[PDB]
Amino acid sequence: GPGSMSINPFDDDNGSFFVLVNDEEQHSLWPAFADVPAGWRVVHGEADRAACLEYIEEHWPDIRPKSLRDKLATGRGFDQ
Repeated sequence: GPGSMSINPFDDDNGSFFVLVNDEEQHSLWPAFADVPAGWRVVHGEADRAACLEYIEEHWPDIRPKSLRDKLATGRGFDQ
């Protein structure tokens, strides 16, 4: 798992917008209404426009190098 398997977030609540990378150095967005195809890595899942603004304004800080077996459970969503 390249790049983001586990992030070190200050708050983790609002997080950021959503970004899909790939082992082949590919990077784009992913269909939130579907499952991410194998070979890709989702570094950030869907979030609010606020989180969108955070991502774009930060223009991507860093990939947060933390490669692990698995940590990518579909649990991003507390109250909504």
